[PDB]
Amino acid sequence: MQILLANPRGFCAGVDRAISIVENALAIYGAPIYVRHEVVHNRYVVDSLRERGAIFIEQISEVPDGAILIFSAHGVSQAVRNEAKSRDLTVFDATCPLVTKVHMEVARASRRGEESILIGHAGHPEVEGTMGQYSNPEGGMYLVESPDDVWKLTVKNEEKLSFMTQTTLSVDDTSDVIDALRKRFPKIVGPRKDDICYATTNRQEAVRALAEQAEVVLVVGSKNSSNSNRLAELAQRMGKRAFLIDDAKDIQEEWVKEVKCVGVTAGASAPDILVQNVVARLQQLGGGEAIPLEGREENIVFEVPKELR
Amino acid sequence: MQILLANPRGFCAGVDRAISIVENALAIYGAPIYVRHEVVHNRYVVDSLRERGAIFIEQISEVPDGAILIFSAHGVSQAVRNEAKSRDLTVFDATCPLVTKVHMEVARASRRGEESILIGHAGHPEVEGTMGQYSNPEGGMYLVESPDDVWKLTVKNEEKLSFMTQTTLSVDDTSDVIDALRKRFPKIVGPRKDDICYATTNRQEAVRALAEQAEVVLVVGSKNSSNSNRLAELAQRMGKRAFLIDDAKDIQEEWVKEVKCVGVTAGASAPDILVQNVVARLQQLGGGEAIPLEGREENIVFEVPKELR
Ligand code: F3S
Ligand code: F3S
Repeated sequence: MQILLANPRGFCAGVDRAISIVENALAIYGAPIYVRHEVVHNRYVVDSLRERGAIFIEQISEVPDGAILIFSAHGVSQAVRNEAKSRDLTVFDATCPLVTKVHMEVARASRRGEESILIGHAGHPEVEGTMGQYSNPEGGMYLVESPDDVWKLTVKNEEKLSFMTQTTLSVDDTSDVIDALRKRFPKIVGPRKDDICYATTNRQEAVRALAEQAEVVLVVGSKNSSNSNRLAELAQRMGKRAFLIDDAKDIQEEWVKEVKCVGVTAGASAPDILVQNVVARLQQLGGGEAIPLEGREENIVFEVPKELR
Repeated sequence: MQILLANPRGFCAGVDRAISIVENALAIYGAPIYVRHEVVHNRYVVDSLRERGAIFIEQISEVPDGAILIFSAHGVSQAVRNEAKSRDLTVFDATCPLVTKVHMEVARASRRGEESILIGHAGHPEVEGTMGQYSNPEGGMYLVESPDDVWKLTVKNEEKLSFMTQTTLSVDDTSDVIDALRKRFPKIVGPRKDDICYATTNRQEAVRALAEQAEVVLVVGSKNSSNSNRLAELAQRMGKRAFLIDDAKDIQEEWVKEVKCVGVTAGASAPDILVQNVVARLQQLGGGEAIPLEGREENIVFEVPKELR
């Protein structure tokens, strides 16, 4: 059984920075260090940080004065940001720069009183944070998830409208939504394409190439990871059997029994160590040496704040 | 006399990467190493590298077969790139990712036979490289440097038009040019704002703050450094005497004689040691301890290609 590895895969620049922010805060100031929401959507990472003394909370009000607080890589609303600022707390923002970029544009539109449309999935923390950047009553901030939502959307002034997107969406599906947006609102303004980050675009591209060769595709990632779900979804839609798994232990023998080529990849929040064990498990199940596919090189890095190096 | 230091200033991610690419190539392959155009626009860096075995050329026909060639941070045209590919040469690309991003958009428009307009300064290597990404006779690639250029430009089909910009332009002036573009071509499409990179935006914002306090501003950077010139220009427009200098030796006493507050900054391609020597000279001229102004903390880093680690 041939084992193929997608490339690129795993850690993106934002996740690497976010994790290091928590680790370094712990190393430099010791436990406890409070984090609002899972720093990244990966069970393994969250469990490890918790075992090292990190305390994940849901509301800032749960954090004691004088403590250290970290915002997750997914970003937060202005209300959350302002609340933390007024509190007697030391705050370290692990929001990925690529999300902050979108935030700024939403705040800009809110400032001008012009309506904005966000393409994203309801309930996701990034969507919560991004829409949480808009607060001008005269304008408006709407969420659409599909062409259907666009078809049924109504706004105040279609002449002054702009759109933004979540960073981890399906490249293919988002294209459909944007097409509907421009057909419905010809004067809508946005970026040259969308706000899907380089990591999401690259990983979907890599899984596309993987799926072309593999019968089965294993995606290392947690259930609450948007980008990870998109990778498994892409493989499945290409006609291959795909499984989202947190670790090698989730692998069932029947999944790969008699399979000649199995592909493995990882969402932006899954550590390489997890992939290594997946490979090891597949090997004790008949797999040979893992073969890395050729892929787009990524060279972006986001440094942790100077105070935490 | 008080000495203030702008923040941020100096090295950007693209310059640091480009220099490292040349240094690593020299270490790995030894001298000589050819580089198309000054790797970055800084005399100090270029002189040193040249002494280390790097040979800077403008045309590929200047490079011998079997040699190693590296494209500068500013980027190159598709014509130059293909001429390099056809020739017997080992090629490495130090083009800054933020320039490549613009290239890809120009290439897209070219393939579609749709016209594009570049906002930039004629003759600059980046402009030649970016415009050199367009090669479709049906469409068009036009360069505009000011609103006046816009007011006199005519295109084949303004219904299918887009724009791009040089990465090192004056933020203020570019705004004026874009305002003109949209007024003359209401259907023109572009990025949300422009293609001016984070480093240029940040250094201009930083010099703006510096100039509000300093009577005289010294900008460390070479004469051919586009972004460096923009920094001195901004200060001058604010009514402050500003000088673009390569090193401490260029400082004339009359410039700071009897001046109570002198500010110092540096273009994106100027090494920090140059700034340190400038401060040393100002202290000899009566200046006290250098005081860094508070500023936007930059965290972007671009890694060198794996083949040059
Ligand atoms: S927006 Fe940021 S943290 Fe990762 S998947 Fe994309 S880089
Ligand atoms: S485009 Fe690239 S090399 Fe420096 S000034 Fe801007 S980052």
